[PDB]
Amino acid sequence: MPEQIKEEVASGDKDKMDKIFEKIEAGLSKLELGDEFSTPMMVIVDPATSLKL
Amino acid sequence: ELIKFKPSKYMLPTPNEQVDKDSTDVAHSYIDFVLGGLLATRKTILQVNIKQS
Amino acid sequence: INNNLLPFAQAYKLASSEIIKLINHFVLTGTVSIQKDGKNQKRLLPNMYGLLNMPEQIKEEVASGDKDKMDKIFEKIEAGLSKLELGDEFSTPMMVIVDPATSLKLVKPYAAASSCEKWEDVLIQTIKAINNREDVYIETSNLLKHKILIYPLNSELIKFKPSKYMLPTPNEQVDKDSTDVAHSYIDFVLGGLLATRKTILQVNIKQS
Amino acid sequence: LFDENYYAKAVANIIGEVKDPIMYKWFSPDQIEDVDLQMGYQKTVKWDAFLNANPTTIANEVNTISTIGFSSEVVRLNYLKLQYKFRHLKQTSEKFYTSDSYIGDINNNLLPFAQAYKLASSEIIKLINHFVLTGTVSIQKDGKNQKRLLPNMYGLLNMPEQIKEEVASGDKDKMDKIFEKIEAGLSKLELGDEFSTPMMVIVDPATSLKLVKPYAAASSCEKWEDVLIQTIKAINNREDVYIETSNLLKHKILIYPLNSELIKFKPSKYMLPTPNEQVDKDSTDVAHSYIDFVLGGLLATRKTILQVNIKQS
Amino acid sequence: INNNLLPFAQAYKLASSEIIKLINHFVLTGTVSIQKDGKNQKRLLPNMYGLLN
Amino acid sequence: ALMKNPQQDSGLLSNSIDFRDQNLIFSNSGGVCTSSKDKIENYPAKGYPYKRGVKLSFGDGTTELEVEAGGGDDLYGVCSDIDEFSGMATVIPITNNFTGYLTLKKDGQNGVNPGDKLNFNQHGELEKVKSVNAIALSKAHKLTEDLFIVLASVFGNR
Amino acid sequence: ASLLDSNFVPINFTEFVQAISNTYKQRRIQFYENLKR
Amino acid sequence: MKNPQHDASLLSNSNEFRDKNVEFFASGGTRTSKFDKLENHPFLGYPYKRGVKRVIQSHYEPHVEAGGGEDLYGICIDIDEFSKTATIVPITNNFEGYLVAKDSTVKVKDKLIFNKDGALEKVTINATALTDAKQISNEVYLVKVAVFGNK
Amino acid sequence: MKNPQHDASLLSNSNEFRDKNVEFFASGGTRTSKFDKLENHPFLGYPYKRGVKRVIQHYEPHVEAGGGEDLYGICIDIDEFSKTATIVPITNNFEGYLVAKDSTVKVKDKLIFNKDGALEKVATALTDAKQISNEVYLVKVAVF
Repeated sequence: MPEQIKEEVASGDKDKMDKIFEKIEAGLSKLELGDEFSTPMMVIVDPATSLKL
Repeated sequence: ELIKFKPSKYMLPTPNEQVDKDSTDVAHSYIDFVLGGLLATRKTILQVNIKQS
Repeated sequence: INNNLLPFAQAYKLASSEIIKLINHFVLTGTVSIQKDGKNQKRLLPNMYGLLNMPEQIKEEVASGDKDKMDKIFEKIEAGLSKLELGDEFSTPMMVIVDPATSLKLVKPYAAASSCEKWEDVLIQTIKAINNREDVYIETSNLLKHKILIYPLNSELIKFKPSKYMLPTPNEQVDKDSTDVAHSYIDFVLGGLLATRKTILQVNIKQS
Repeated sequence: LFDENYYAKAVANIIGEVKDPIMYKWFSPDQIEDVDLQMGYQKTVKWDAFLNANPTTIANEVNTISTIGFSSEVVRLNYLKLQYKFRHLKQTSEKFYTSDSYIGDINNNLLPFAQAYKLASSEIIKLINHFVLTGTVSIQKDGKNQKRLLPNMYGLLNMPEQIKEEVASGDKDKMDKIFEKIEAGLSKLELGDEFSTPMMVIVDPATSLKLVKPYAAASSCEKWEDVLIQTIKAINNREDVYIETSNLLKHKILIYPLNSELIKFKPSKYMLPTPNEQVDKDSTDVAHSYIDFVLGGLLATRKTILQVNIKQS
Repeated sequence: INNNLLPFAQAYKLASSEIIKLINHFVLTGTVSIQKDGKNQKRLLPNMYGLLN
Repeated sequence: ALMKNPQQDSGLLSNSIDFRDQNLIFSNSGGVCTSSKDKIENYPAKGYPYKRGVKLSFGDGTTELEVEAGGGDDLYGVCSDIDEFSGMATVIPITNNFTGYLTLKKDGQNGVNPGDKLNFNQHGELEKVKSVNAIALSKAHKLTEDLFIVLASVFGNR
Repeated sequence: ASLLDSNFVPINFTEFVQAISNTYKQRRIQFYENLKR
Repeated sequence: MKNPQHDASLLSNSNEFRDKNVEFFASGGTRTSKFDKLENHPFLGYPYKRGVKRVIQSHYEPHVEAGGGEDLYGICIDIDEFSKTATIVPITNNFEGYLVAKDSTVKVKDKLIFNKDGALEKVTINATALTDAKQISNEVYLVKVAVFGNK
Repeated sequence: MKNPQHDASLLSNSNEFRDKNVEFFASGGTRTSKFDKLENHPFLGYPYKRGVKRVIQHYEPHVEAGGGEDLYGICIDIDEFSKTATIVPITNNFEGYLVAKDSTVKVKDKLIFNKDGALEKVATALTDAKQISNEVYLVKVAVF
C-alpha cells in the first residue's frame, strides 16, 4: 500500500533486536491515527521475528 | 474507518457452468474468482523490513 | 457498449432485419452482394434468378444523351410494351417498379408543357392499352438504379414458389464457452422464381 | 417576493408583451421536448448491425461461417449558457425622467427597466432564432467573427452528413436548373419507413419570388410552386407540404420532414431569456441587469435534410 | 468536482475545522504559521504568548 | 501537467489531520490573497495556458479571438483557472495586480529566491530576470519532474 | 405554477424562474393549438 | 454630437439585429465589468470616444481635452452635454470598445497609439485593433480596440 | 480508440444494408469458426488490428505492436479497462480487416507485417486498402 510508513532495519543490524525495536518505535511515532486512535491494533510477524521476540 | 475491505461477493472460488467433454474419460472444469477491493487511509500502516544482505 | 455486446433478443432482431433486407435485395435483383458497387457477388447455382436477371425477357436501353428526355424514355417503353408477348393471359393487372429519380421525373407534367395530365397518367394509359384496360400499379424501390421494370401480376405467367424456410430461422446450435460471450446461427433459403419467356420488360437508362 | 423585488414584479407584468419566437413555425408540436439542464450534455445510445461478408453456403462439412457485426453509437448534445448585461434607470429615479409623452432620457438613451428588459429579450430571442436556423452565433451581416461554440452544436443549415446541393453562379437565375438540383437532392434523400410525414421547405425571398412564375411556351395554369409541391408529395406519400419564407436565409433552400423520429429539438427549459437575481446598484440613477439563456439541443438522423445553396459569384 | 466547488455548509465546516486546528496550534505554541518548517510566521502583538513561548 | 486536476484517480484516502503545507497542489486555482474588487474576464482557450501568462491570438476572421500561452511585448494577462467542458480560460488583466502560484521555467529554478525579479517568457512561464513588474515571494516547488510552481506577485508594467 | 394564474403568489426567485419556464411552455402549447396550417 | 436630436416625419425601419451596434451614439463599451473605474470630469471641445488628457491651469479646476502621447490620461466613453461633463476610464483600467481612428489604414492585428488629437493611429503602444476601420459618416472612422495601457 | 463512433454528432441512418462493415469498430473476423484459438495477453500501446510480438523482461511478458521475425500473432480485440488484448496465434489462419501501411496495397498482393504491425507489400490482400481516418487504412487480408 503506497503512502504508508516504511522502515528498514540495516543488514548488519538484522540480529539486533534493540535496533529492530528502535526502528519499530520510530515507525510507531511516525504513525498518524488521527481521532480514531482508540482502536485495537494488529501486528503480523515472520517466524524469525516471533522467535526473536 | 481507517482500513476497509470491500471484496466482491464472488471473490472466493466459484465453479463455472461450462464443462469440456470428449469421447475419452478426461473432462475439464473451470473456476472463477475475483481480486481487488482493499482501501486504506494514508500513513496508517507501519511496514518494517529487515534487510538480509 | 464499450465491447459492442447486446442481449440475445436484440442481437437476433437486428440480424433478422439485416437478413430480411438482403433477402429482399436478392429477390429484386437476382444477385447476392453487400457492396453498393455490385461487385464481389456470391456465386450462385444455375436456375436461380430474380425479376431483373431473368433470361429471355425484353430489355430496352435509353441512351446517355437521352437520360433527361422522358419522350425518348417513353418511346423505348412503348417499344418494349409492343415487344411484350402475354399470349392469351393479357387481361391481367400489371405492376411497374421504378427508382425515386424515375418517379420524380414521372410526376412532372406531360409535355410546350401540357396541363391536366402527367407522364404517370400517360404511362398508365399506355400500359392499359396492352393489358386491356386492367389495373396498373406503380411502386418505388431504392434498390433499383435507373431501371424501370414492368410485369403482369398473373400466376399463370410469373410465379414465386419459395421455400417455407426462406425467412430467417434460428439454429439449435449455440456455441458456449467459459466466458460471457456466446454465438448463434440463423439460416435462410434462397431461390424459387419462375417466369414465362418474354413477359418481363426492363428499361435501363444509361449514364456514361 | 413581489413586495420586496420591484424588478421581478416588472418582469412578471411585462413578460406577456414579448412575442413568441418564429422558430416554432419550423417544427411540429411533437418535434419539440424540453430538457432540465442549464449547461452540460445529454447522451443517447443507438445500436446498429451490419453484415461482415457474403453468407456461407451449408454444404458438406462447414464450421467457418460468416459473421454479423454489431455497433453502438453515442450521440452527445451540448447545452451552453450565455448572458447579456443591459443598463436602465433606477426605480426610484423614474419620476425625475417621467416626461408627458414618455419615461426616460432621450439624450442619454436611458430607459425604464420594463422597456429595457422587453427590448433586450426581443433581441436575444432574435439571436436565438438565428442560431437555431443557421447553426452559428454572430452579430455581423458578413457572418464573420463567430463565437467559438462547443462541438455537437449544430443548426438546420450546418448539420453534417446531410444532402447538400449547389447551383452554379451562371444558373443563379435559372429556375429549371434550381429545380433540377432540388430533384437531385430529393432523390438522394433517404426517409426509410418514416416517409408518411409532412414536409417543410424554407426559402429566401428571391426563391419565393421565383416560385410564382409559370412552369416551363410555359404552363398556363400550374406554377413552379405547384410542381415542387407535387414532387415533394411524390416522396412523402402525398402528405402535407408547408412552404415558409425567412429573411435570415440568403440564396438557400432547406427541405426537411416534420417527424420527431428523424429530427427532434430537445432545448433546455431555460433556453429562452430569463432575468438574473443580481442587480448592479450605485449612488447614481443608472443600474445594470443580467439576462441568461441557453443554446443547443438539435438532433437529426443522417441523410434527412436537403440544403440547396445558389452561388451568387 | 472538476472545479472544486462545494455547498456553503460543507465549505464552512471544512474552513472552521482548519481554523480551529490553527487556533489550537497557536494556543499550544505561541506562533501562527502554515508551514511545517515553522517559518514565515505572522507577526503578532506584544503581550500575546502561548504555553511554549 | 496538462490538467488542473489529477487526470488519474487515487487508491488512498487523505488523512486530513494536518494543516501545514497543504496548498502546494496544482489544482489550487485562483490567487492566495484575492480582493473582491478584482476585474476578471473569460476567453476562449487555445492549448492549456493554465497558470501562465496569456496573450491575444486572432484567426482569419471567421472566428472570435482567443488567448494562448505567451509573454514579452505581447503579454495581455495571467490565466488563473480553466473550465474544460466549455474550453474557457479565466484571465486577470495585466492592469489588475495579481498574487498567486504561477508556473516557473525549469531552467535555473534553484536560483529563484524571494525578492528575485521575474518576467514572462514566450511560453508564458516565469523566468528570472524588462517590461512587466513581477516579484517572487517564495522558492520553487516541484510538482513533476518538469513542473515547478512559484508564488509571485505581478503589479503591472514597467 | 405559471404566471398566467393570477392566484399564484411566488415565494422566491427559484419559484419565479420556474413560473417563467412554465409560462413559456404554456405559451408555446397555446401557439401550437391556435396555429392552423 | 453623441445624440444629434432632430425631428423626423416618418419612422425608420429597424428590424435587423445585425450590424446595428457600430454607431456614433453607442456609448460605453462592448464588454464592461462592475468593477471598472469611471471618473466624471469637465471637458472642453468634444473628446467623445477619444483619448483625453488632463489640462491644468479666476483660477478653475483642471479639465480634460482631446489628446494623447506622453500626456495621455484616459479614454472618454460617454458625454453629458447639459452638464458639460465627460465620463472617463483611466489609463490604468483596461477598456474594450469602438474608438475614433485617424483614417482607414488601421486593420486587424495593428498596434495603435493615441495621437495629439486623441485618435488611434498605427505605430510606446496603447491599443490593439480588433476590427477594421469603419466609416460611420464622412471622415469619422470607428475601430474596435482593447486598450491595455502603455506598452 | 477501438470505437470511434462514441464521439458522434448525429444519429446514423440504418435503412441501408450495404457498405456498412468496413469500419474501425468492426472487431473480430469476417468469418470465424468454433475451433479457433484465442489468447488474452496484457498489452502496451495500441496494437488493435495490428500484428503483435511478445516482449520478455519482474513481470510476465507483454504483447506490443510489431512484425518481422518477432511476429507472434494478430490482435483482433482489446479490452481497455483490463488493458488486455485478444490474439490469434500465427499458427492459426484469420480473415478480417487489418491496418495497412498505405493505400498502395491492392488485390492479389502478398503482404508482410512491418515494425508497427501494419501490412505492406513485399498474408494475401483479398481487397483494396480503404481509407477510414486521415492516416488509417484497412484492408481485408486472409492470413495463413
